[PDB]
Amino acid sequence: QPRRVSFRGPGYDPSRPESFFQQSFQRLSRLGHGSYGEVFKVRSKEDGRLYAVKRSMSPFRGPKDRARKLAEVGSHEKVGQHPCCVRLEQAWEEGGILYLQTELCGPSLQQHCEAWGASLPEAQVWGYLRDTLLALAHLHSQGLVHLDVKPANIFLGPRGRCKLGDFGLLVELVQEGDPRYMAPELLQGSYGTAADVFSLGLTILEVACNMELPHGGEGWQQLRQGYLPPEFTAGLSSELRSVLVMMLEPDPKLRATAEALLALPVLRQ
Ligand SMILES: Cc1ccc(O)cc1-c1c(N)c(=O)[nH]c2cc(Cl)cnc12
Ligand SMILES: [Cl-]
Repeated sequence: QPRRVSFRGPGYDPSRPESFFQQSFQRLSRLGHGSYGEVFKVRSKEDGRLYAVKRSMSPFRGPKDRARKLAEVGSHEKVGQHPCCVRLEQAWEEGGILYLQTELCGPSLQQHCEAWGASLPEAQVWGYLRDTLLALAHLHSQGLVHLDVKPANIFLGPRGRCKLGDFGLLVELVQEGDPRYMAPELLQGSYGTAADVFSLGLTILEVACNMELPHGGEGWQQLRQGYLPPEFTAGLSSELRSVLVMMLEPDPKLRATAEALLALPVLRQ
């Protein structure tokens, strides 16, 4: 039977063998898949509304495997309702499989940039920067660190808005993060809310310049200093180059916070 998963303290007939997910949802399309599992766009058979549902691939190996997957629901609940964060509707487990039902969002910022095959227009980038900064400011005011800010985890909303999602790595002040967007202080085992600001800086640098970020090597080292590659950052404006330099400050003690960036004249919007 389905077990509701939470940390805040009709249609389904258990008589027949199909799982609750097959029984209560219309599989419209698969939005993504991987080692984690699958994500589907669904239409709920109870209200007709559209949602996105992510399910794990294989049953729980053990208690640690279960608590690891279930922690995403807890991390998602600690964030709470915010306009710039993907809203979790409900989560449950059945047959050792964990299901997460959220609101339906547009394509990810990674998909959006790949579809255009070029640098996003700078007015479009400022909106994505501000919206994700607002999301990080919401997380960081609660002592939460996302630790996986990247274009694949930023999802478009209507009229040029975007929302921050995938809170599976979120920690309250750790697993392996993406090295392309990793803040330098994480190498020494030092984490804080400043790590998300750096990852957002590399995220904006990727989408505004259409450059692939290095997984390692010297190019990875150069981005963790104060050095922007003049080959790719040539097209940026003065205001945008100024903001990225502050977000990419190597010293987390000196790196600007999300609240500080949002108070700047260009981002005060
Ligand atoms: C289902 C889900 C759960 C948690 C989360 O943090 C985000 C999503 C998600 C959405 N809410 C969405 O609209 N599209 C997606 C596309 C992919 Cl490939 C992956 N996850 C999602
Ligand atoms: Cl390296």
